Amino acid sequence: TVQKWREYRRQCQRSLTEDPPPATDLFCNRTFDACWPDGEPGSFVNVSCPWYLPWASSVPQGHVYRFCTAEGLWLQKDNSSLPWRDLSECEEQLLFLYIIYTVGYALSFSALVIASAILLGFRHLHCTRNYIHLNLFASFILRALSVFIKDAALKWMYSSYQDSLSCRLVFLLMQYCVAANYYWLLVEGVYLYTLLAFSVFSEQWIFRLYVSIGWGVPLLFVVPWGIVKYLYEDEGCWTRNSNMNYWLIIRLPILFAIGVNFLIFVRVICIVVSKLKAIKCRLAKSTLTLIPLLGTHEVIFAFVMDEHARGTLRFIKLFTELSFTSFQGLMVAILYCFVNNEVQLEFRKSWERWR
Amino acid sequence: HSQGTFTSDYSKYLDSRRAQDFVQWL
Amino acid sequence: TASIAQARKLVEQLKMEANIDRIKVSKAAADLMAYCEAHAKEDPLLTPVPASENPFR
Amino acid sequence: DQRNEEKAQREANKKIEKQLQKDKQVYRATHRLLLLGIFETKFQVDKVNFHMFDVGAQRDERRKWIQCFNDVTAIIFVVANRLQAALKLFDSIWNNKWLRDTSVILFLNIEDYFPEFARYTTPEDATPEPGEDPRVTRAKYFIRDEFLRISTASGDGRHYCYPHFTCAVDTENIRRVFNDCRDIIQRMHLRQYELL
Amino acid sequence: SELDQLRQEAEQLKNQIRDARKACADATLSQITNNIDPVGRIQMRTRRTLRGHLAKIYAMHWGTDSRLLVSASQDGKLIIWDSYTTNKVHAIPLRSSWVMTCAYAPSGNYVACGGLDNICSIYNLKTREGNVRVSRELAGHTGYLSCCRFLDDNQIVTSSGDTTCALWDIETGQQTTTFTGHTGDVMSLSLAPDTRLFVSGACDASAKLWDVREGMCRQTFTGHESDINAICFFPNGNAFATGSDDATCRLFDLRADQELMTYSHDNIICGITSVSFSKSGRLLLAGYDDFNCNVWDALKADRAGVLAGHDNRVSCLGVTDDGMAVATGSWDSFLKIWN
Amino acid sequence: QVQLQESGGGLVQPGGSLRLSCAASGFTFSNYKMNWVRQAPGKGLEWVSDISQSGASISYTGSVKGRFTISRDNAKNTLYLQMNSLKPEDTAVYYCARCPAPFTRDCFDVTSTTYAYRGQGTQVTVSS
Repeated sequence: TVQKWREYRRQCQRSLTEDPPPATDLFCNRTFDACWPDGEPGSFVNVSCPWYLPWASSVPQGHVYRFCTAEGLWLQKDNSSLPWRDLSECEEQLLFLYIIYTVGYALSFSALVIASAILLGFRHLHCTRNYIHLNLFASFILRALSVFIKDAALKWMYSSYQDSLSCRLVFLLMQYCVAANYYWLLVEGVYLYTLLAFSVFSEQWIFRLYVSIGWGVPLLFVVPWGIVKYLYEDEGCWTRNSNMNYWLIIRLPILFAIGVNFLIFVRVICIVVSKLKAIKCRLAKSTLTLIPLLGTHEVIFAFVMDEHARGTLRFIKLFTELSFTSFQGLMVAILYCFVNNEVQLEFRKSWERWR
Repeated sequence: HSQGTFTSDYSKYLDSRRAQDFVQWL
Repeated sequence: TASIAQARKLVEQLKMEANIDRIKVSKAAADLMAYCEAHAKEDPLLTPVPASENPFR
Repeated sequence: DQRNEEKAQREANKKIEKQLQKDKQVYRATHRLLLLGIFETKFQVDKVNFHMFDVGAQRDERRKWIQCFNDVTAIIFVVANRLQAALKLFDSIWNNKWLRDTSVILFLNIEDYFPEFARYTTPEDATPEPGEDPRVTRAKYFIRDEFLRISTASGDGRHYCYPHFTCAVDTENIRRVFNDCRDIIQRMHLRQYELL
Repeated sequence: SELDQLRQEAEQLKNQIRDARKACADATLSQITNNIDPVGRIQMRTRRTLRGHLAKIYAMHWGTDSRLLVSASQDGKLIIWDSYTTNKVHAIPLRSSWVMTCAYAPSGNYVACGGLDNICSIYNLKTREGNVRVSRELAGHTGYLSCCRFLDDNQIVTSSGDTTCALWDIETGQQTTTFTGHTGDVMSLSLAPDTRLFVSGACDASAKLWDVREGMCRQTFTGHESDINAICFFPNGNAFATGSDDATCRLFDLRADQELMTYSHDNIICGITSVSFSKSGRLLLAGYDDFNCNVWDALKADRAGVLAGHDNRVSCLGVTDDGMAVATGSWDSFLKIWN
Repeated sequence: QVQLQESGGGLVQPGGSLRLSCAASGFTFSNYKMNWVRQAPGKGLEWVSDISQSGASISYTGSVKGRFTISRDNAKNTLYLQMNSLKPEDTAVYYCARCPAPFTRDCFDVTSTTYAYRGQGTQVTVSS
């Protein structure tokens, strides 16, 4: 609607230009201020107020009263400012969500880069499970880095940028990164289930397949969404979900990954309790570390859709995926790279050769 | 996910603010 | 029994061992220390070696 | 010059790598087991290869060759004065600095030697088969409880014991070892991700 | 009884030997080398890291070239590496997955190996065809093979779980001499540089010196604390060192017939899996069960340095002929080279 | 030279008492767990009792549970085994065994036919 307002303003300017200033009586000023055309000397001049604003649309039949004197000069009670004019007939939660989720993503970026460096700088820790982990941390970093370039771009565009194709590609990159993260959280769960579910597989082939399904498949549904959005709606930097169907294209695959990931979680925890059967506090500690890795907190508000969610429910909803996911990187990092006993023991043995 | 929904809600809020303030300045 | 045979061959070996001579510790120890210095400069582990002739960089 | 011979060595290395990769696939795709209480015995169970090795012709002393069996999935331990020796053998293998990460499977194949069999009571959670008197059942459970007391005394290395009874034909025992091996492998994976 | 007298003649004769050993005793090597300066703090950097194995490594051996080394793993592989370029020159699959010893003849032609199976497999390297098949399978031992060494391209001496140590003939394939009288399972042996005599360490805390030509043991050194796991000859043919499961190395001399020095600290409680000397015989490298190996001063009984780069227990350690580097293989399927 | 010389034994009527002291020499005493193994006439070696380095978890076989008692002395390097209420079937050659690994709770080959760390103890007869 904002773009339409700009076009409407230009149309009003063109109409004003088409009207010449000559009149039998001296005319008044004619500029764009709400465009004001030539008035009537010595009479009340009225003009149609704009309707491009939400507060102004409620009064479409409103008229701006003006006093154009016979001398072609507007009524000015004082010259200390612009000419006098009479016009009488013509939120914080987002800022809160912004400050709370930007600080968490920064902490994750700091903890993720150091976590990946520790796992990569240790040659004696290279193993398939760690390879999937290192790619998982890299995915989280790319996610954190992408959202940072995103929000700053939005501020730049709103503070040219819209027509430029750069903004569109940036949002696609974010949709691809967030999609890759969810799908890489999936390949982590399916790999854990493959370990538990007794099955003899070749490590090389099953490994490159996990990397393919984690990196390649994100392109199988994010690029179609990009070309579909471009052709249909491209003005808003692919930021306006005009038709739910298009938003469903990039959302259904994610919802599927989360759904098929929760199934693995209930399956994995089922084997844990079965093994522990031969106490509740130990099972509690186990799910608290299994939840961040698989990102099952999304299941708390999963079936609920944006079209259905209204009122404060949106705030309560958007408070989960903006705090847990923002801090999800911290959890997966400290749990599997700092709290893990193996990595610690490696630090204990290297403290002697490093001192 | 909800990241895009927050971006859309934020974008719409900024858009309404830009529209109102811009015409008022003009 | 058959264990007496193990005893007979055992003492026989002990007798054979008691017949050989011996060298003073101060002599065998000195010869060992003397040989340890004759090749002191020929031990790449004891003395360092530049990376030129070292086959391991 | 040295370039030609270097690629011949490089091509040879690449050949060994191609062969070792397939060798690693078949090696990790199979499990090794030890039977005590060298003859090889290989068999498949649901497309899962098992390599059971039985030490033969070796001397009584076992404090040295038993160390070569550190990286074994499970050590099958059968039993038969006649049992106190086996009790100490399992006791000595349990809390060993090298076999502390290797689980042991127990396949249990009197009042004079052990006095605890007088005032011992059969556990209420037992599963006595109605085909025999409670005398033998109380005996097997007493030996089971004795072996457990030796097992759970110290679990520093975090290795588990699986006591079983020889109540079925051999074809049913293979299914048991298969289920136990699967359990040990799964527990290892659970501890490899820090869940248990 | 007559047997008690036989035991009496033994204990009284042992006392005579002990008296003779104490009679020839004098100021030991500890106080006569006080003026000798210490070797000094030395470092040992891991230059190479020979990886590619699957199971735990158990033995290794250099060659006369001092650049090719053979290693054996419990996964059923016998890989011959190139220490300079770190390229696997050969990879021989073993008919038995359990291997505990590997040897390298001093001609770059044959390679022996043994383990739980009483058979000792000798493989030919310089075969006319590309494949390297089994050249000979020495059988006859009644115990697990613990260590085998090559005397030449015709003879080979092996140690078995049974006390009997046999000197074989590769051509005839039958035992030529059977050294016996150890009463324990011989864990390892060491060939003298002159190839006339060789020592052997068993699990009875004793070391016996045998002459290859005859079958009679020359001497017997019993001053250790527990089973001896490793033994190596001093590089002069006049002394040797041993290691037991007590973190105590012992330097015995041939002519003195008694120990010279004991190497052990007060903060380490582990075994000694490998023992070897440098080219000059000054540095005594010994591996332990504490995931790292140490190097001691052979003339000062002081810790020269510590080599800690392994993630499991060190099982094999060997120095080259010219003493340029030190190859150590641990149970982490990783064989490193320190220089 | 590791050696274990013991005393005691002889002939004693059933139900009496007897004390066997195993004087250990040639090795540090307070580092290994000493055990007692016997060999009945016409039978193999069997385990009787054991004791830790300093002594905190003493164990016996079921046949001698409560009758015999084992004690050691790290200062004098001795190992005692007091006997109470002998049995005519307890006649056997009681050896003195030393476990091979120090600072270890387990030890193999204690009852092996051949063991270099055994004391070759005397025959102990209980009959009339």
